[PDB]
Amino acid sequence: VTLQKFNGLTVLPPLLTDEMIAQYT
Amino acid sequence: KNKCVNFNFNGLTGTGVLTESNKKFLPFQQFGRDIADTTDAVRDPQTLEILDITPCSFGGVSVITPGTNTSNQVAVLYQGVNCTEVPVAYSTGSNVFQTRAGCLIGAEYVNNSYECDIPIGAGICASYQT
Amino acid sequence: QCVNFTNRTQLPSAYTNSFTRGVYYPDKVFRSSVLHSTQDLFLPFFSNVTWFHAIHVSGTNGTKRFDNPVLPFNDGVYFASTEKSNIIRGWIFGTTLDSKTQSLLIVNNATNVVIKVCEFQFCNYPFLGVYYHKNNKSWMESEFRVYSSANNCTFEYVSQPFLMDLEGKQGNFKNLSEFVFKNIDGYFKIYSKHTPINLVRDLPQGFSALEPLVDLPIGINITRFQTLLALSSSGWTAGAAAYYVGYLQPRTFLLKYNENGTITDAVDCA
Amino acid sequence: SNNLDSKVGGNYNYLYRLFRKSNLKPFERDISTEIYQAGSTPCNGVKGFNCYFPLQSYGFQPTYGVGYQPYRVVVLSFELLHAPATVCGPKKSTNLV
Amino acid sequence: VSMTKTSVDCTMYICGDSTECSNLLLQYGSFCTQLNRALTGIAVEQDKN
Amino acid sequence: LDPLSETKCTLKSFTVEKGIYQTSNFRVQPTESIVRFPNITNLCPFGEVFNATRFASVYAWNRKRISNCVADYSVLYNSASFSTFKCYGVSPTKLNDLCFTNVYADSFVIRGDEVRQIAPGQTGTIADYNYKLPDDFTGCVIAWN
Ligand SMILES: *[C@@H]1O[C@H](CO)[C@@H](O[C@@H]2O[C@H](CO)[C@@H](O[C@H]3O[C@H](CO)[C@@H](O)[C@H](O)[C@@H]3O)[C@H](O)[C@H]2NC(C)=O)[C@H](O)[C@H]1NC(C)=O
Ligand SMILES: *[C@@H]1O[C@H](CO)[C@@H](O[C@@H]2O[C@H](CO)[C@@H](O)[C@H](O)[C@H]2NC(C)=O)[C@H](O)[C@H]1NC(C)=O
Ligand SMILES: *[C@@H]1O[C@H](CO)[C@@H](O[C@@H]2O[C@H](CO)[C@@H](O)[C@H](O)[C@H]2NC(C)=O)[C@H](O)[C@H]1NC(C)=O
Ligand SMILES: *[C@@H]1O[C@H](CO)[C@@H](O[C@@H]2O[C@H](CO)[C@@H](O)[C@H](O)[C@H]2NC(C)=O)[C@H](O)[C@H]1NC(C)=O
Ligand SMILES: *[C@@H]1O[C@H](CO)[C@@H](O[C@@H]2O[C@H](CO)[C@@H](O)[C@H](O)[C@H]2NC(C)=O)[C@H](O)[C@H]1NC(C)=O
Ligand SMILES: *[C@@H]1O[C@H](CO)[C@@H](O[C@@H]2O[C@H](CO)[C@@H](O)[C@H](O)[C@H]2NC(C)=O)[C@H](O)[C@H]1NC(C)=O
Ligand SMILES: *[C@@H]1O[C@H](CO)[C@@H](O)[C@H](O)[C@H]1NC(C)=O
Ligand SMILES: *[C@@H]1O[C@H](CO)[C@@H](O)[C@H](O)[C@H]1NC(C)=O
Ligand SMILES: *[C@@H]1O[C@H](CO)[C@@H](O)[C@H](O)[C@H]1NC(C)=O
Ligand SMILES: *[C@@H]1O[C@H](CO)[C@@H](O)[C@H](O)[C@H]1NC(C)=O
Ligand SMILES: *[C@@H]1O[C@H](CO)[C@@H](O)[C@H](O)[C@H]1NC(C)=O
Ligand SMILES: *[C@@H]1O[C@H](CO)[C@@H](O)[C@H](O)[C@H]1NC(C)=O
Repeated sequence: VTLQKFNGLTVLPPLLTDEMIAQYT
Repeated sequence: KNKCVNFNFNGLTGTGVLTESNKKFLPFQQFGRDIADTTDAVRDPQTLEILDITPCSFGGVSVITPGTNTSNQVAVLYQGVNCTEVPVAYSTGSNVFQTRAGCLIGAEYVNNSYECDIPIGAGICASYQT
Repeated sequence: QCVNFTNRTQLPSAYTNSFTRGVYYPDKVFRSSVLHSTQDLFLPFFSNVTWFHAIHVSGTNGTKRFDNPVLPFNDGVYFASTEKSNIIRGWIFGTTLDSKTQSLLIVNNATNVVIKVCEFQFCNYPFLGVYYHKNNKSWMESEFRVYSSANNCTFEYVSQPFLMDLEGKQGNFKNLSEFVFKNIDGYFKIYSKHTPINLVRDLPQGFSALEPLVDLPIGINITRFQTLLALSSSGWTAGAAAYYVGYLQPRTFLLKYNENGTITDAVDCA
Repeated sequence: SNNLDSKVGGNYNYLYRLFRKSNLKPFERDISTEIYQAGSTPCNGVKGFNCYFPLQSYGFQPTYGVGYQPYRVVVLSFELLHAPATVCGPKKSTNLV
Repeated sequence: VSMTKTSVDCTMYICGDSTECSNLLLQYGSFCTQLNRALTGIAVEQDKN
Repeated sequence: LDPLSETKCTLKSFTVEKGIYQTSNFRVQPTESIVRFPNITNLCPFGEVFNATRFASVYAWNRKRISNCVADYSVLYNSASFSTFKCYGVSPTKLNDLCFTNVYADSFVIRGDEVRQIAPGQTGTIADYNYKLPDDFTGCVIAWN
């Protein structure tokens, strides 16, 4: 996989990190 | 430079943190625009150098609360906001913490991983304990 | 200094494809690693541009054929020349071109560019010319036959000076030079290029853009235009050069700006 | 009101303002005669070069053309339906059921 | 499984740096909060999913 | 009053259940205005106008058309060198901030008891027989002993 601010647009973080997802996995 | 201000360049009015750019523009240009087709840089027209127009910081204000039925004590999150900026606004501080989410105020960071209670984001949670 | 020549030097022209030449920077705005689409007057891709070829005088001692017609100017013009010896030295643009009304004079003399907008009585076959090498080891403009009147000049600009001179050689046709001319609500704009080449015949296939050069608020109604070749009432010599002309259309162009913010490829969406 | 206030020589009793630091606000009044400075110099007291008396009068004469004549004005301002009343138009009350 | 959370300042989008636009947006009342509830609702289920 | 009050108001409830809640956006305020324009390259040539070594007779009165230039009146209205300066259609204070399409500076000598005749809508031998301003004249007349 290969993948605003000043208009009031915000990309909020997930509660689980990609590391925590790796731990559950 | 590096301050929040109401700029006007050649009639281009707006608001930003002006900053010195490491972009280089060809001599016929006065502006630069980002992916979003929005202005992000400008040339100082008396003394030709490129300035980045970073927007002045902003964010959602999230309040962290137990029940009122437990306590009047509350803690505040400034989402996306670097703690260094927050004293512009509780700016007395004493308990403050900068995280992947933003800045958290009035809560105590503890190394002990408890189970999550109130979700903050980016692996952080907050809760009320001795 | 405004006498003409009786012999009708007007004769030929040829057809060729502007493959992907005549793209120009549409605005003064940096963008990079990005594709952007805009709608403006552009020279359409592969379109049938006219070549004003000068034919070699095989049977005769000199330039019997030597044309510079009045050409229309609608949606603006792309003008490009293959031109050793600096033979193209300006252009006239306007409506009546005959002192009844105003017109635009653009020139590049031995010393400076001049741009002036007047009720000109322009010479029927307007031109410039030079004394070459004369003892001084210096080349010196003497001939300036372009109008017999310039009654009302509302705009005037002259450049800072320079010393114009042909120096440095390689044997092939070595330079492609390009210009785009537009009038937009009385703002008259120029975008241009000099790029080196090595080719025998046709307008070179390839990709390069024209940067904006100058913009003048001349206000007038250009409907047609003419160039200005170079060489005291008869007897003369003129050197070899050729040029191309085409007329823009309002079209949507996709443009590829590289990391350096330079137009590196384009698509004519039509 | 040419026939009520106007005089053949000019009823100069009526005054308007010509200069001010700023536009006055809605329904604002300004009881003043303090001198305007139109040059970058200060100008104290009554008058001087590039100083102005901030009021000017009207020569209301009937020999002037219409519009150069005096127009008396009343503006009725009032506020409605968002509070208890204190003024009503000539409608009658009926009974109540 | 999830998607990017987003949150939008409806005032900053339509009226960023303007009281004059703000006082006209004030004529419309709830719609910016109704959008903010809609977006916030989505963002919470990205933790839930 | 405090974040707790802000949540009570946001939920419209005097008592509030446990969790995290959204409230009005923080946004940094701009510490000043700032104004950046390319260096004033040149001016309209007023030294050849007001300061000319000679002015036309009003019988032959001169008209200097002007363009490609910046119209700075700072060394102009704001100078005591003139005993008169009346604009007939702008505040003289506005001439730096209000622009113009095309410009025509008329220059000449008259008698001082004739300077009044250079107003628009005028008569007397100057306003009858050599120079006249129109009845919608929007320009600006500067005159001095
Ligand atoms: C070099 O040689 C050329 C050809 O030999 C010569 O061009 C010829 O010049 C003569 C005189 O100007 C022309 O004579 C005719 O001119 C017009 C028609 O063009 C008529 O009105 C005249 O009555 C007369 O018939 C020739 O027509 C012209 N040749 C062509 C076809 O253009 C050059 O003048 C010579 N140059 C030098 C420097 O010697
Ligand atoms: C704009 O004006 C400034 C002066 O007002 C010029 O910059 C000066 O350049 C010299 C030579 O390096 C310095 O010693 C001065 O300190 C500079 N002045 C300032 C205010 O920084 C500048 O050259 C002018 N613009 C152009 C295009 O020439
Ligand atoms: C919060 O903002 C400050 C700057 O205002 C950032 O601090 C910099 O951190 C880097 C990385 O260690 C250092 O190279 C700089 O020297 C620091 N500058 C200062 C002035 O302290 C900080 O990184 C920011 N935090 C986030 C998460 O963006
Ligand atoms: C090239 O054209 C320019 C413009 O006509 C000539 O410049 C003028 O030269 C005379 C004589 O020195 C001066 O009095 C003028 O003031 C110049 N005009 C300007 C606007 O500078 C120039 O002489 C021409 N060059 C040649 C070699 O003919
Ligand atoms: C530019 O000059 C021409 C010629 O002097 C002016 O044309 C004259 O205009 C007046 C007024 O319409 C007529 O009475 C003359 O008969 C015209 N003569 C000619 C030869 O055209 C023209 O008006 C001038 N334009 C400007 C803006 O000054
Ligand atoms: C954009 O232009 C720059 C400058 O011409 C190019 O960077 C140069 O690349 C060469 C080859 O590696 C170096 O010798 C130069 O020193 C570089 N210049 C600088 C200022 O570092 C760059 O390659 C160009 N990019 C593209 C995509 O054409
Ligand atoms: C709320 O707290 C009060 C004391 O402040 C207590 O009387 C009540 O039982 C509590 N109710 C709940 C549901 O927590
Ligand atoms: C918690 O542990 C970290 C290292 O993981 C250390 O940097 C930090 O000082 C510790 N905090 C306390 C309160 O001991
Ligand atoms: C160019 O256009 C004309 C029609 O206007 C046509 O006769 C001619 O064959 C075309 N040829 C080229 C090469 O463009
Ligand atoms: C050489 O230049 C001078 C002026 O610099 C000129 O007077 C003279 O005529 C020139 N000589 C020739 C042969 O062109
Ligand atoms: C330019 O041409 C148009 C169409 O004829 C006309 O409306 C306009 O007034 C002309 N302007 C000038 C300066 O002649
Ligand atoms: C005009 O220039 C002279 C010097 O040449 C100066 O003394 C005078 O004050 C100037 N006047 C104005 C109105 O600028």
